[PDB]
Amino acid sequence: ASKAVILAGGLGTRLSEETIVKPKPMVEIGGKPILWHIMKMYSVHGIKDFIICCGYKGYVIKEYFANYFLHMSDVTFHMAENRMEVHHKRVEPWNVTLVDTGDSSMTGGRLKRVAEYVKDDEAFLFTYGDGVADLDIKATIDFHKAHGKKATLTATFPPGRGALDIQAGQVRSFQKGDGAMINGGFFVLNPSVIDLIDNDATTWEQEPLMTLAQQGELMAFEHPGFWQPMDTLRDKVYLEGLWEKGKAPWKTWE
Amino acid sequence: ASKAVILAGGLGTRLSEETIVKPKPMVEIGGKPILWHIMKMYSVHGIKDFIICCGYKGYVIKEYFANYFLHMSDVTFHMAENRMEVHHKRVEPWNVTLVDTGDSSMTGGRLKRVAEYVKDDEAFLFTYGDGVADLDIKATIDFHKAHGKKATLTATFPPGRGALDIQAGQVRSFQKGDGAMINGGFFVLNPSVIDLIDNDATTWEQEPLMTLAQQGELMAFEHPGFWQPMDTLRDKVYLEGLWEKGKAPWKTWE
Amino acid sequence: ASKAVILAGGLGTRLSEETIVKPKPMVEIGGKPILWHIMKMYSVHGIKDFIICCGYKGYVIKEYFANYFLHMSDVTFHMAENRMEVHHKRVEPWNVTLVDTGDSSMTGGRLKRVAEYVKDDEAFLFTYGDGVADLDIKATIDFHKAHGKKATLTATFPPGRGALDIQAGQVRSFQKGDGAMINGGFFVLNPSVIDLIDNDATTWEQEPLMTLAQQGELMAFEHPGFWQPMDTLRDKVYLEGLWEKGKAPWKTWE
Amino acid sequence: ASKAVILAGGLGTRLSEETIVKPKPMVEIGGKPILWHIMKMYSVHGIKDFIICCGYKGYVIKEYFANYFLHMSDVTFHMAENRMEVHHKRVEPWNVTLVDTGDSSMTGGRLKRVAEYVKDDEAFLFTYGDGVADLDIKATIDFHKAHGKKATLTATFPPGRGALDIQAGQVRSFQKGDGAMINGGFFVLNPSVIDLIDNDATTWEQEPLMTLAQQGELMAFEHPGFWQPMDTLRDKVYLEGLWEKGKAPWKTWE
Amino acid sequence: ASKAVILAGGLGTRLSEETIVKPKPMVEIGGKPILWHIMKMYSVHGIKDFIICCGYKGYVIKEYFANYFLHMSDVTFHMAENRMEVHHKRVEPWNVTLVDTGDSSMTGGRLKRVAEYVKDDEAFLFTYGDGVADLDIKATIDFHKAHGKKATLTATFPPGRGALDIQAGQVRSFQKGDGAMINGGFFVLNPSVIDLIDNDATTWEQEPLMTLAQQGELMAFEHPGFWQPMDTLRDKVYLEGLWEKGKAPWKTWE
Amino acid sequence: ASKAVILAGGLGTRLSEETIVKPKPMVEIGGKPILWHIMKMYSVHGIKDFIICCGYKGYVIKEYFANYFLHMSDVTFHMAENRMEVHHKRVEPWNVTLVDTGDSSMTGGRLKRVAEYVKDDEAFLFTYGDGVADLDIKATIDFHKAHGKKATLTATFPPGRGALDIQAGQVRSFQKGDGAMINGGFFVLNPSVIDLIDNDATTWEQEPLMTLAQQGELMAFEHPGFWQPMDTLRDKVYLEGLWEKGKAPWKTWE
Ligand SMILES: Nc1ccn([C@@H]2O[C@H](COP(=O)(O)OP(=O)(O)OP(=O)(O)O)[C@@H](O)[C@H]2O)c(=O)n1
Ligand SMILES: Nc1ccn([C@@H]2O[C@H](COP(=O)(O)OP(=O)(O)OP(=O)(O)O)[C@@H](O)[C@H]2O)c(=O)n1
Ligand SMILES: Nc1ccn([C@@H]2O[C@H](COP(=O)(O)OP(=O)(O)OP(=O)(O)O)[C@@H](O)[C@H]2O)c(=O)n1
Ligand SMILES: Nc1ccn([C@@H]2O[C@H](COP(=O)(O)OP(=O)(O)OP(=O)(O)O)[C@@H](O)[C@H]2O)c(=O)n1
Ligand SMILES: Nc1ccn([C@@H]2O[C@H](COP(=O)(O)OP(=O)(O)OP(=O)(O)O)[C@@H](O)[C@H]2O)c(=O)n1
Ligand SMILES: Nc1ccn([C@@H]2O[C@H](COP(=O)(O)OP(=O)(O)OP(=O)(O)O)[C@@H](O)[C@H]2O)c(=O)n1
Ligand SMILES: [Mg+2]
Ligand SMILES: [Mg+2]
Ligand SMILES: [Mg+2]
Ligand SMILES: [Mg+2]
Ligand SMILES: [Mg+2]
Ligand SMILES: [Mg+2]
Ligand SMILES: [Mg+2]
Ligand SMILES: [Mg+2]
Ligand SMILES: [Mg+2]
Ligand SMILES: [Mg+2]
Ligand SMILES: [Mg+2]
Ligand SMILES: [Mg+2]
Ligand code: NI
Ligand code: NI
Ligand code: NI
Ligand code: NI
Ligand code: NI
Ligand code: NI
Repeated sequence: ASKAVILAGGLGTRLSEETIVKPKPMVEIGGKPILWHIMKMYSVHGIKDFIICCGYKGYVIKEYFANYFLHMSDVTFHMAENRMEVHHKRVEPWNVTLVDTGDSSMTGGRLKRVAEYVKDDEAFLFTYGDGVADLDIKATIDFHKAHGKKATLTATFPPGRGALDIQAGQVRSFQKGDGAMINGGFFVLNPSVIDLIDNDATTWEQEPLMTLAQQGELMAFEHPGFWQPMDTLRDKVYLEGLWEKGKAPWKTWE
Repeated sequence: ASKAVILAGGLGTRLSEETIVKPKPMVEIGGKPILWHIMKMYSVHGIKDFIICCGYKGYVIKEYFANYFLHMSDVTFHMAENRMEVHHKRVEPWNVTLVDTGDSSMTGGRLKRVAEYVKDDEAFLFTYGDGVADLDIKATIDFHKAHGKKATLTATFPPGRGALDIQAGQVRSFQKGDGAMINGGFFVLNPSVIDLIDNDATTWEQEPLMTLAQQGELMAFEHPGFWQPMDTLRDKVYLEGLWEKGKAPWKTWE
Repeated sequence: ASKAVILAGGLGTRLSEETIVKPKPMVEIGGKPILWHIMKMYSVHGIKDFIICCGYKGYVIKEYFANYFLHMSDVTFHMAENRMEVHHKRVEPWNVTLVDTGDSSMTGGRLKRVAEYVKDDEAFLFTYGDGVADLDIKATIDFHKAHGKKATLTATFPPGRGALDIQAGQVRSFQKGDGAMINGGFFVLNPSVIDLIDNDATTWEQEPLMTLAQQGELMAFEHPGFWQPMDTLRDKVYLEGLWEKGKAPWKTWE
Repeated sequence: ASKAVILAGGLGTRLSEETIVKPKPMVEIGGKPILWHIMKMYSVHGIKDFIICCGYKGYVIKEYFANYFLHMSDVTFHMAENRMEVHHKRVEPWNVTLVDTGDSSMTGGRLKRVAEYVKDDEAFLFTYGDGVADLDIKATIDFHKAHGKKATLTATFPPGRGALDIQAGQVRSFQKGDGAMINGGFFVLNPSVIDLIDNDATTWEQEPLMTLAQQGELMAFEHPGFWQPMDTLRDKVYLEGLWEKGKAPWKTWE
Repeated sequence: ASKAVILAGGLGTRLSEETIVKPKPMVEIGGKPILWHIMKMYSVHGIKDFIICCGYKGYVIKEYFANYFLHMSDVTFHMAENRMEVHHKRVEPWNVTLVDTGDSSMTGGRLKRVAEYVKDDEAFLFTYGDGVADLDIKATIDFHKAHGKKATLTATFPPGRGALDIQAGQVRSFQKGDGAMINGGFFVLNPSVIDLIDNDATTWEQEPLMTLAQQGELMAFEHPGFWQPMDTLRDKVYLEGLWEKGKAPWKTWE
Repeated sequence: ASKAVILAGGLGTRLSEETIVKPKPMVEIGGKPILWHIMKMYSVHGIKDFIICCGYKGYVIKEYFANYFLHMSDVTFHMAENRMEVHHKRVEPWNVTLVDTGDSSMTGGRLKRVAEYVKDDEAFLFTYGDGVADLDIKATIDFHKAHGKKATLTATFPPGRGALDIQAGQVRSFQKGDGAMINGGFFVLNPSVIDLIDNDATTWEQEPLMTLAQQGELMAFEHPGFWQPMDTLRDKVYLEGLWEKGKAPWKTWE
């Protein structure tokens, strides 16, 4: 397991403020697209080979990687001599495959698209281009191993927009408790699982996932820590804010 | 206890699509402002005396009640004789006090504004102009009674945008469980509680509420049923959809 | 035949610039809602009894008629004595029934709604709240009479956004010619036709109309003259422009 | 001199944020339309008779005055008995004439419209529905008297978005100085001046005013104090802010 | 005749939803800018030399062609070695000249701009960057030949937003008939025609075209088939829809 | 003195119409970003070395310089041979350093960022990426020299949205007069001045500048001529208009 599949084909409707100009994962935190953070999460854990399921506004990502250095460092232009000098040429020990998974495909359909990429894989990683966390991807991987089932997902606690501490009908305090976790993406999967995807129209979180669960083939890796998606403006700002203040839990690297 | 205090002073930022023209509670479900539904929830339970904390775009509510019949029935105009004939003149055994609680006041500040209205009250009811439920307001009231503490709130389950069934690290199914409830408004309160509100700038959900909890003065009425707020467009549509289909749980009346 | 049924329940999507605040027919030309013009077209022809199928933003119309005089004349307020003095109290020998035909109903469904209003009618008139013309409604009526069939529609020439004069493959000039007319609304109808409407979901221009045609029950009254709808901004402006310049063909009255 | 003519027919383009729903002068400060403040400025000085040149979105003003009390006080509805009880019925010793000065008229054209209203007047007052000040309207009036010329305007200092203190090429400090005033509206005028307005298309600030100046018929009343217009959002907020903080210089009354 | 001149300088006002970020012809169908489709229509017919009259947002097109391969295929980045590997490098046997025809120029003015490009041409092709069709460009060309006149245009049937079948005042059915065609662009022209263009301000569809017609120099090539422009959102969606479903008549190639 | 520091990190709030897609200085006049004009102003005066304080949407500038030639000339693509041929390869004898001065930094903070760039400088130039003028930068430079103080700023006359000619209370005419100038940017400065900037949060126009003035270290270079910023749409259009008409005072070059 060394490859990570990342969804980046959505419309970003709930974040049009930005998405009208680019694909929601191309949206930044700390001047860096969220996708990059996520990929930084992987790398930190050994995953340096990615596949990106592009769709709505893909060229944006294409261009991103196509001019990464620029995107990444200061620069000087010696125009008189038509010369470009990037101050910092930082290298990423990555491999990036950008795939047009279709304009109208769903999560399943898209994933199903990039099979060949991970077919012979012992296993591969799959997640959303909208969530960051201080997740221990490795750990997840070994867990998916330990258990041997086709799929592993990361269960997380959600962010709450009025969670309580109630004991004996008495509110003890204003703070999820126990059977209160959700699917935060970060899947560990079996190529074999693609068989579940019927077509482009497939919403991975429907049959595929449901069936797997029903199939006793669905495991949940519990993450108590930091996890946060970005679906709205407030989502951004918050993350933006965390980052400014040197408080980006998800920031597991140098 | 016979009076209900309803907040209607917010900006409705997350629903500007509608709020640019009116106050978020003036937004409708089934052609009726959500406030009306809520008031319909009360009435159904015996509360026919209300106080409305107006603020952002208050005149809208003013006008609403000022021309209710019209708002409510078909009508014929015999213009030649400058005559207006409302088909249906439906009467509400209500009493409505619309109060300008200030343009910049918070939840606490606003409530604090309308004290005089409920000062001599054994107790009064307080909620948000954004949530509907099949709530048994009466029951809550007797519970607040039974317990005698200054405040009662309704604990509810939230609506989830990926809740799981996990047993022994195995995802059993995709569905809150136990210590998974939230504050859904619908408060039963002690006039005495206003003492907690410092000023217009008070966010009721801060000191007042927190202190009450900390004070061992905060009770929680558990509601397992139907509860839904409206903060966004999707929120509306859903509620709109429920309503069309003759599926408005909150609809506890004729 | 003395009653006119006018649709006013649409969303006005293509004219949101205005429709976000009111129902598209409440949009004005010469400071007067387009509906009014249309009703002015009828009156001019003897129709002074109307039924309005309200839906999206109906209260706007309600209010319109409810405060017509105001809407229509200058005014003085002697506030010190809380007195309102409308300069001009112009009377319309009309009768206006405003009916909530539902938020989600279609053209058929809506019409079907207001049956009772025109059931015993020899015949009634039906049109859209979006089109004006120098139409000779009377003439249409007698024609619908002459022919005796259940329905009459007004065939018109459309407005063109690059119509040519081509003879022997040669463009003679830049100017519809012959089998080039459209349905411009302005229907003359048989109560009996409602039987064709299946439900609220009915789009009158589908089965009802089609079936009538197919049924050899559909007649077309040909209008060569002035006809113009308002679906967009440009539509408005144009009409606005026509009006300024004392050039509103549709203006068939004093 | 006892009548004041106030322009309220503009499009409010630079404040669409609000103007899409109402005429810019109907925009509020302290929950009160700016027009009201202005009229409050007059009253404070003895002017209790006004004429309002309506145009873009006039009905809004119509309605405003038509339901002033409501607009102005809290209220209770005894719906069961279809009764409305306004807490505070505050009376204004005013007289208000709302005049449709046309949708497309300019400043001159509009004013020219309401002649009859001030023809026999010794003199009348004329200003914009966008500016507030601690202006001493009386003083202006006596000045216009003292001088006897046809027109008086109020010269004011503008609000600056980087004004300096420069002496001998040295910036002494960051703060208008001397021949640095502008026209802030608040005109004192001679009915006779209308003769200058050619038509609806007249922009008062063009021939009329220019000619008057050129004619040696234009006087300037100098106001050093507080003066502020509202053309943008920031304009509002500022004024809003001033008001909150009990800092509304223009507030010359009880 | 081997060169095609394509207009791409408009503002795209009626499609701002997209045009705010790019020039309307850069808008896509099937992930490909509409311009590309059009050019694909030409190529299919032998035209592989184009001139593009850029204006509003030209750089977008510049960039498009500048990174076509990328725009066109999947890709892999071996960042560690700063390497870019486009999966598919598809070659177009084209030649593309992108010309800034000015920000404010009209159709005539723009065309007039690119004379030199087609001066010595026997003849050249000229059309809009907004329309697709299953047009037989060749055929048109030979027709323009056959006839020898300076200009040929393609006459087409328009798309109708309520076209009827009326015989003897009876609506036979709901479906243009005969002298019902329009100018759908796709012009075949004589360099000589540029002489008609007076300046940048020229709207080709005014004097130039009119004069040609009047001059007995204007021929019309009749196209009964598929023709569709894109001026609005709905226009897109439709085309988008056609394309999905493997139904893009205009798609005359591999 | 040979280096110019130009701010380009703002949000461009008052010009979102354009700024939603790019940084306000990337906005064009005559198809060229305003920054370019400004840099053209410098060059004209001998300044061909620049530093750009990027922030909000910096990549836009990066890309601008990265593909300048393209941005600047017509071009031909010989796609069949994947060849790009820029018609005009115009060289600028410049040097351009693009620096990410931070997303949230202020004017001071940003400048403070690029110290190293001008530390050993006798002196350097500093201005805004929003203003053009027919300024004699050289002259300013020699003046800053002549005087020897740490800072020089350009005092200018502002553009007025109703400036008068008042003598003896009489308005002579409608036209700033004397102690009526403002800070128009175009600073000449002493590296030493950076010591005044406390951090990224510094608004240069606060302590730094104020202190300098207070310090008797602030000189003002008086510019009577043409000066114009671009903060709004109207600002653009005007400048756009000036440019069309061959009337761009600021245009001091070939
Ligand atoms: N058809 C779809 C739907 C989603 N995604 C991806 O799945 C992730 C999560 O989607 P989510 O943010 O919840 O929805 P969006 O499509 O991104 O936008 P919206 O706010 O409209 O739901 C994102 O990386 C999105 O790009 C995708 O590639 N294809
Ligand atoms: N200062 C405030 C804040 C809120 N409310 C009321 O409190 C309820 C819940 O507020 P909520 O919907 O969560 O926030 P809003 O202010 O309504 O709008 P936004 O989306 O911007 O949060 C609503 O009845 C709102 O009118 C209020 O009267 N005054
Ligand atoms: N469900 C519907 C659809 C239309 N209409 C009415 O039918 C007429 C013509 O509709 P049209 O203007 O073509 O569509 P709209 O609904 O008005 O708006 P849109 O631009 O989104 O098509 C209008 O009087 C509209 O109010 C209606 O009452 N109910
Ligand atoms: N044709 C016009 C123009 C202006 N006014 C009035 O003149 C005043 C000042 O106009 P101003 O605010 O400067 O312009 P607006 O028309 O209001 O809007 P915009 O921002 O588009 O300039 C306002 O009371 C406006 O209502 C008017 O009645 N008729
Ligand atoms: N001054 C103009 C006008 C139009 N066109 C081009 O002519 C074609 C047809 O124009 P049309 O779509 O009808 O108008 P647009 O300018 O594109 O936009 P709008 O909706 O505002 O009319 C398009 O390729 C447009 O780019 C152009 O180059 N220059
Ligand atoms: N934090 C800031 C503020 C301003 N600037 C730059 O300072 C100049 C002048 O700023 P101004 O136009 O007045 O404000 P903006 O930030 O550009 O936008 P807004 O309209 O929101 O004020 C511009 O070159 C802007 O890019 C900057 O780099 N950083
Ligand atoms: Mg989604
Ligand atoms: Mg998401
Ligand atoms: Mg809130
Ligand atoms: Mg809420
Ligand atoms: Mg419709
Ligand atoms: Mg229509
Ligand atoms: Mg104006
Ligand atoms: Mg103004
Ligand atoms: Mg056009
Ligand atoms: Mg077009
Ligand atoms: Mg700024
Ligand atoms: Mg500025
Ligand atoms: Ni270098
Ligand atoms: Ni009656
Ligand atoms: Ni009177
Ligand atoms: Ni009472
Ligand atoms: Ni490779
Ligand atoms: Ni070449």
